[PDB]
Amino acid sequence: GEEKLIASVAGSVERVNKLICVKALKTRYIGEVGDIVVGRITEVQQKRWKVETNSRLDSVLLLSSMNLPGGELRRRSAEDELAMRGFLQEGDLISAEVQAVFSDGAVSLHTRSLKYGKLGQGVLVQVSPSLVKRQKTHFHDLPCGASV
Amino acid sequence: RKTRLSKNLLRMKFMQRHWYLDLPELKEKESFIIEEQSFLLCEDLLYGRMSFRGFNPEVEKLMLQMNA
Amino acid sequence: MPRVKVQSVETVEGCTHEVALPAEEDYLPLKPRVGKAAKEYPFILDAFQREAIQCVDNNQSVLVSAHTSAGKTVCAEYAIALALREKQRVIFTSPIKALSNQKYREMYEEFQDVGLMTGDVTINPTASCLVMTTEILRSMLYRGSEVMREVAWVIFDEIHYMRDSERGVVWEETIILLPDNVHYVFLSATIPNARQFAEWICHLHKQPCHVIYTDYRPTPLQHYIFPAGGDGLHLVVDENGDFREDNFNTAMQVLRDAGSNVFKIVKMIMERNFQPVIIFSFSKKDCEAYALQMTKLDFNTDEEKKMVEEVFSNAIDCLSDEDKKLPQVEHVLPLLKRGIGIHHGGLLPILKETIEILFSEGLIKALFATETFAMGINMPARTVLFTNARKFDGKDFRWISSGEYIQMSGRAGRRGMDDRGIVILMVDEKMSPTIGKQLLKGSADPLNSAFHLTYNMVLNLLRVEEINPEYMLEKSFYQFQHYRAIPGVVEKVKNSEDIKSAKRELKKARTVLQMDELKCRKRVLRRLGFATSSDVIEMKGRVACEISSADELLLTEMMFNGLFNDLSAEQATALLSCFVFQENSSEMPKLTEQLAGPLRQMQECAKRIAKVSAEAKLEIDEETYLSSFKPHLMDVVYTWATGATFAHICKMTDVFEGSIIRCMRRLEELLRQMCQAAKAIGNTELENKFAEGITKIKRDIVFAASLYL
RNA sequence: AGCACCGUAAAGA
Repeated sequence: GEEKLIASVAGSVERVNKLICVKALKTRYIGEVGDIVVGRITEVQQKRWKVETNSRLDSVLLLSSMNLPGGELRRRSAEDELAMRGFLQEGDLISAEVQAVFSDGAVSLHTRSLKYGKLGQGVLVQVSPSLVKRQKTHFHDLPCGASV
Repeated sequence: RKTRLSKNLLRMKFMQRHWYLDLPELKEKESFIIEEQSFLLCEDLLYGRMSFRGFNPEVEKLMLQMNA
Repeated sequence: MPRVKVQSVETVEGCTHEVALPAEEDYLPLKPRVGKAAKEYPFILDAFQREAIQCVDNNQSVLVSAHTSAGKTVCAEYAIALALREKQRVIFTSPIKALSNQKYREMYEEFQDVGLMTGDVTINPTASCLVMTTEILRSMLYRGSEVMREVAWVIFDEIHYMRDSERGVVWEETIILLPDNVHYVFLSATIPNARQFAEWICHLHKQPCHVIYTDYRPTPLQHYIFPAGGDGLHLVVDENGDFREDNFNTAMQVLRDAGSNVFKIVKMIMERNFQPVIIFSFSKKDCEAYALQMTKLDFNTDEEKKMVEEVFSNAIDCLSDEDKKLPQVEHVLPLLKRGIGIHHGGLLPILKETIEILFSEGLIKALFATETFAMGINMPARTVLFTNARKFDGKDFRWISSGEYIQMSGRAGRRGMDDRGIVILMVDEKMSPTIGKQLLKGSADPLNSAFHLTYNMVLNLLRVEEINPEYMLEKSFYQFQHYRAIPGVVEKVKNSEDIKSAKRELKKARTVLQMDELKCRKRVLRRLGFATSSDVIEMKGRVACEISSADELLLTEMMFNGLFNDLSAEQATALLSCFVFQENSSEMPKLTEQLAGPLRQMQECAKRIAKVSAEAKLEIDEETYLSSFKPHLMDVVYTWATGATFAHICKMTDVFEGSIIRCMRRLEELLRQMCQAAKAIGNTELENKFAEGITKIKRDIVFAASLYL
């Protein structure tokens, strides 16, 4: 404003070599490009699945992305379009990683391998996304007798 | 020897550049009045887009063209 | 160490077939087809090809090492049709772009279901068959696009092109990234280490693989020598492979006695009816000057001349009225009238495709071409002549390598027409039987890998959680190729059963190489903000990963130090030309302050990067790294972006045109990438700026269409 | 092989 850099959000300022950014203390998950993610499904559209993350829009899992039973990879047809429901029910959970971020803000996510996909029974918690250190190997298997 | 081109070459793009019925009641008959909803057949009209002394001479040649 | 079990199969003379499989899976051989064939062929397939097809039918990956011109492309079409029969998708990796365009034209003529991807265009990407380069596939494997989960068949052409240094990383990395549930084909030339390659593919996919090898050939060759002024060709080896150095000794005697020539040789060739002929000269000025010398002769009728004019016009009508009025165009068209042609990486690609087509027809007999035809075309001839053995590659003015000699000799021999092919080699130096023998008859050079780690790789791998570089290094070829050299000191220790080497090479039998460079790369990335402690990415990393066409560390530093935020549209194009361009020129240009100043800030950032690299001891030099960025085309690009005429541009510099075209295409690619980077960080003025630069570049000819398309 | 650099002898005006 008027040749003046004015903050917009409450938090600490961070000055990389010449870039001035802010690191708020509470936000909703903005989409990165390799971040893993866990998601609860909300809708099943003719072409894809619509998933709910703590994001400012409705994340998207295209039918082309979801891995197939075993390694039976040929291509996607209408039969897959109809199994689109009987396998990934509305309300289920998926442990995926982001594929890309669109200009409208949404996040298209996929499933690189079989370590990802749909989840068993387990349990879940919803916390703020600014309370998990950005590091590697979010998939832990603890000696206590469980995994997270 | 050879005199003519080949086909694989000659395919490229830069190179190429019921039934019927007789109703005696209504066989040789024709409509005598027809419903129209156009003010053109009704009445003659000039070409919409025009111009006066300079603006878009393209429209001036269009005027010369369509208005005769 | 990698346990692996290799085996041979009992077949007939004509080829050799051998499998490589996991060290704990017994062998039950292939089985015949079931039902109709995917693609019936007009002729009968050799044992070679039918074995390849029998392998491809049972859904097993394969390697095929046989001289070109042996119908090596048949397995590809069979696999493609098989995949399009089972609803699968298939992919066809051809590194070159023009070769890819040719393969696309062919596959489209045939199957009607294909799609091309390449740095310049994109066609029918919703196609069961995807023809494209390999780096595209690398980016896909990284970003897990919607293809890897659909395609079941990959097919590689020119894996032997992996033996290079600057791109031998791509094929390896791509392979390491593919999933175990894939199948694919390798289409190589003669290589003796095929067994290692197969064992590698197996231990890497825990999958069985096949190997086909054969020296078979449909059109045997006859090699002759010409010494300077000898006026007589001396045989060395005959069709049957019988090498008779008696004539070779006589030729060497003629050499010793010797102490407007290639013209004489071509006159000989034509009086002999040996047309058409290919000419391999390892330069550009030589080809052009030989053409100038030989303009006098004419090897065509007048109707053929009229027809060449017709096709030439139908081709170059896609241009303007001025690019037509171009000195190369004019100063070449008569040479084409007369039946002699020239091709080197210094031309406009339009004329290049024109000449390649004309040669495929036969409207030109003698073609001066250095190494292009050697690799990425199927346009054989009746005879070939090597203007000289010497050449330049990398740094050394080395002799000719048997590998390249053979890659070119494979050209001669037109199936059906030519009962045989005539190779000839010009010589002007004492060359004893050892060098001449190991050159002519000597066997091919093995397939060694390069696998030099890179920034882009490390960063794009830091993005991911399941894959880490150390994995890559432990899965590469540079490592699997260092387990047959291990037995040496290991065998010495087994004898010793000295002990220092025992301890060391026992703790270094199944270990990793090239690690120090990795740790040093990491250190740099930390010092510069491209990562952090705990080995996790940082914003700079997610800005650099979008870049692959240049040095990205320095680009991101230029961003985050505020250079492009004060310049104009074109000046950025120029500062990027400073990176894409990598050739030297005679006269360094004189540049104005407005356009030079920024380059000084660029060099300062470069010097900073160089110091930070030296701190971690990357064995790097500063002057070279800094001077690896040639600004010799900044003014060229500026005037081009001002909306000028290519003729007003080819003059400012004593450089060929094709190099400028490559520069500008890479520049436009880099501009797309930089637009995406600015889109990532959050700025908008800068990305609009770069997009405007792009809109300024593409005018007439630098981005014309491929006549093959 | 080439292009450039340096010196060397010779001829004419």
